[PDB]
Amino acid sequence: DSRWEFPRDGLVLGRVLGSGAFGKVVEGTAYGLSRSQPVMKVAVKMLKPTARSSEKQALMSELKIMTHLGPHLNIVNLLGACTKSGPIYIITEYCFYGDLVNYLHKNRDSFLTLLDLLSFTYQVARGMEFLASKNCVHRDLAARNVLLAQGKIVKICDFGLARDIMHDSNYVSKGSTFLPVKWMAPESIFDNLYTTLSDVWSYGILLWEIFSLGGTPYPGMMVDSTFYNKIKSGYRMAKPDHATSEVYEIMVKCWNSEPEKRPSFYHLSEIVENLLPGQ
Ligand SMILES: Cc1ccc(NC(=O)c2ccc(CN3CCN(C)CC3)cc2)cc1Nc1nccc(-c2cccnc2)n1
Repeated sequence: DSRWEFPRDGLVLGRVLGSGAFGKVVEGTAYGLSRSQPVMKVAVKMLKPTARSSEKQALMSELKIMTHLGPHLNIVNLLGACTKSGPIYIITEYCFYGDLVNYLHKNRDSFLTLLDLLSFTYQVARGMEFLASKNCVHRDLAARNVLLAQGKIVKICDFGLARDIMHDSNYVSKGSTFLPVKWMAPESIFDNLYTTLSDVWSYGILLWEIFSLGGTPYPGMMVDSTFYNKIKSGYRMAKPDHATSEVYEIMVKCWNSEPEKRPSFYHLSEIVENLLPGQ
């Protein structure tokens, strides 16, 4: 679709927001991208000189997925792309608060309120519901892949090539790659099965991050055969400090050993809605 093409001369590139071995996301300003706001801040994803054909394909593939998914309030939204006479650029909206983990850390003292945490929980479920409805499996759902926009609107994202998986402790080496094992369903780690149901397990881990104000899952527990054995044995985390007992129950239901026993994202949205004063 060429409806998304944006002239390169209308895009000003700024500071780096995220970077990996082969890709990066940078801050930007787009002129004429919008009739309403002719001077608009944006985020731009692009390859680095170090990248090869395999990565170029991946970026193009990512853009296709993005063009194909429709827009949703809770997914970072595509605004345009630069695909001619140059390296590909994917342009999205800019999220004022940045990633959720850093935001939560910055706000421990203010704690931002518990209702805010519940809203985040509700919004993520709605975004995931949207992705699931499109038969799209995320595979890396975590607070580090949740952005927060103005008005405290969560925006689910996937850094992808823009994440240094090799130097990030959250990702563990496996079969010539690194995986966020502490966030993955057992059937994913051990049986290479990825489904909307395995995303639900990650969502549970995400809720633990939210209600620990950005703590590390399985704190002090390194990833090894013992950790793997504990997970397979049905071991689950304790309740984080700021979680209520209903929020903890939700996490536990997301961590069921049997994927079919996990609630749907649509169901999760309704259960969380029942915890909110607002109807
Ligand atoms: C600029 C850009 C380009 C592409 C994307 N793409 C995605 O966020 C994304 C989300 C979901 C999918 C779906 N996909 C399904 C298949 N599985 C395996 C992967 C996920 C794909 C891409 C985001 C962005 N935006 C982005 N990315 C990282 C950080 C920021 C950012 C950072 C700070 C402040 N404001 C914005 N902004």
